[PDB]
Amino acid sequence: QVQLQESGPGLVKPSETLSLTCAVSGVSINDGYDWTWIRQTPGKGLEWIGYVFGRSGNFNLNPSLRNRGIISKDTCKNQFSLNLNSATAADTAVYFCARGMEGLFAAYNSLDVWGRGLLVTVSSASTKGPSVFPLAPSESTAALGCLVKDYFPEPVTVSWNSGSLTSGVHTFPAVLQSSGLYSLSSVVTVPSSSLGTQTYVCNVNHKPSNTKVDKRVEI
Amino acid sequence: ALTQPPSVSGSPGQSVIISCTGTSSDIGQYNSVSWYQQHPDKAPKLVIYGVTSRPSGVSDRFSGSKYGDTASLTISGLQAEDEADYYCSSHADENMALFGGGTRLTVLGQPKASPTVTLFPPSSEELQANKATLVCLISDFYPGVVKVAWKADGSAVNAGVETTTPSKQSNNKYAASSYLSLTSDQWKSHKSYSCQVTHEGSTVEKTVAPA
Repeated sequence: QVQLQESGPGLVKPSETLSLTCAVSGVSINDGYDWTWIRQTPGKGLEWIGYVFGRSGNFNLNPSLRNRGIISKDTCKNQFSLNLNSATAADTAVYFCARGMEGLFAAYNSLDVWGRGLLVTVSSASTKGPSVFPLAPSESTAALGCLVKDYFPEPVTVSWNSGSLTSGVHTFPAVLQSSGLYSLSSVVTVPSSSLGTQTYVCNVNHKPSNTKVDKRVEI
Repeated sequence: ALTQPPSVSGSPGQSVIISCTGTSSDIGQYNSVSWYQQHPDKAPKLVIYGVTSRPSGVSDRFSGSKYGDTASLTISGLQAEDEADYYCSSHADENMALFGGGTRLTVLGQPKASPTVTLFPPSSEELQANKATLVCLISDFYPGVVKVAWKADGSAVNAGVETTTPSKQSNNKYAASSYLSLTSDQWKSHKSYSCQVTHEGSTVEKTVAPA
């Protein structure tokens, strides 16, 4: 295994700095691997940001973002980081970290391992935590669900029975209200005989606000 | 950017050429191109590196080429599993790389399906704060365009509504959702509300009422 995962604030204010780390597993940050950052403005396509050469610590950026940021590698935590100053609304994107596969010329163009991605939102607005409500059946035939109201920024993550459920779960993409706040809903299709025989609970986590909650879909 | 066609389409079992046109100082000068496959809401997968090579476990059905300042991906033996956005990238002069604007591959002739619509009322826990919402969830449909409208007591509602742009599931079918946002008086005013969803001219309707 080689694994990468992004970390960082989900919200940044205009003309702050946005910082992200990528934690590396299974290989040394010094192994000479073009530790690369890429962003995807949502539904608007990929942009290459830059790289750190693992074994020299030299770095280079996109000619739009050089003169405004740096990328660096931490030998103590085995991770690499993007610091991108003077943040603007345009900097709102999913940020990905990646590995340029060993010993290619320009391996930052040929990225074999990628991280999950982290959405970073640049806004003068405030974080707001979700309001969480259950959805329960008689009025849809076999489905339970949950509703996650008027939160900001994106995202919120949801699980059922503390990860005891994966099969038959489906969590819907959010919708943006005119208020700038989002909301979404989650469902699980349950074998109808189980209602009240088995307990059903949803776990919810809007980490940009540190809001973690659990809710009973109490039949 | 490098330039790609915004979209391309092809029938099952066929082969498709996806092209990326740059300039002499990127695609031309350097034999360093690559292709990425992206399913929605997920990280890109590397598909070809250099003009020609494949990573391990990437299928034999993928191949790469370059002529002059232009380069292309061939996908052969189309499955619906090949439905994705495809991005090109190339090394660019003095320690850069450049991406192409992306292209969306549509795999034609997939089996159609009309939506498994689900509908829920406000929670009693919600309307105790004297605000109330109806949740209509639209799942497992293809093609991906839907018409959707609400009714109060069998009459059309044109304010207090929001609806998603549809989204592809793991299985290549679409999901969407619609929400109606009300006060408790406006929930209580009507003995039933309905969400009506029309897909390929066929209509699914789901109905809800207090208790």
